[PDB]
Amino acid sequence: TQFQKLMENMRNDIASHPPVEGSYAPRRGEFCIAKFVDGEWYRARVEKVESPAKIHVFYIDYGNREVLPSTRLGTLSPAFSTRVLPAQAT
Amino acid sequence: TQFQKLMENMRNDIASHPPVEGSYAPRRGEFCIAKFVDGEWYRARVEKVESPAKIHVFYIDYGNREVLPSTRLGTLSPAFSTRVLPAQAT
Repeated sequence: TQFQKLMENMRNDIASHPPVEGSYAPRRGEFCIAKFVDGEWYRARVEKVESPAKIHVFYIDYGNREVLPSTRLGTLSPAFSTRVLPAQAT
Repeated sequence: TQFQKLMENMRNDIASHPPVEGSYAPRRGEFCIAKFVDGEWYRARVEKVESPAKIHVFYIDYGNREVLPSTRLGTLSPAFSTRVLPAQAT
């Protein structure tokens, strides 16, 4: 699937240009990458900023949510944006 | 039955404080509540995290497994934990 292909490409790119701590600042409505409980990165969207340790995100390709620290968020590179592949949730 | 009484009390409590999307994050070996195909909540344990939409759980009072999204999982309140009544799988 296009989703599986984007995830392979994105995760290879992230492993090659690992997010730098503090570089990405979450803002409501922005797309980003989020590191899920499995240790893997996923495309996400920031929904609410409660605290630096508590950012509410939506995993745009999988349809679920998580509250996680800023440290587990990074910049979504334009190569893997929703301009390239729309959100795949459902 | 002890099981019947705990389920009633647990479900009444869940209804008073429904799980909030994103609040509970699944991790292997943790207990949680899981919403089965009958629309009812059951005690469960996380066995494997495949993706945000695919969490492998074991229904600890019934002995079956299901793969379900994070949205259908919630925190198991201490009042209904295995410290209160052990896993009842037959």
